[PDB]
Amino acid sequence: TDLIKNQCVNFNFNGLTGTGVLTPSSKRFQPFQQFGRDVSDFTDSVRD
Amino acid sequence: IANQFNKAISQIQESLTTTSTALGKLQDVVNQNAQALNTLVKQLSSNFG
Repeated sequence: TDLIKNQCVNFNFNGLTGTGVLTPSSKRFQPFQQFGRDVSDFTDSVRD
Repeated sequence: IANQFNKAISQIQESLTTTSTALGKLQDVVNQNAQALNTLVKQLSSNFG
């Protein structure tokens, strides 16, 4: 499947579901990190 | 009188500049507001059983 960007979509990633707007990030992940969260415990960013 | 007035103003400026207690009351209100919001949101993570 493809990646639809810069608009609200329904998403289903490898263990993460919901809706939202997908955009490229500059977040620096570690070699052993899958996804990140905000100060409040909600998904912020996801590794494809 | 004019001299004393002028001096006092300069005095206040330095007093405010080098202190950390001035306007503590305003900071307090802001802090309280933030705490209320932080508490509200944090509890979203509660299972409640």
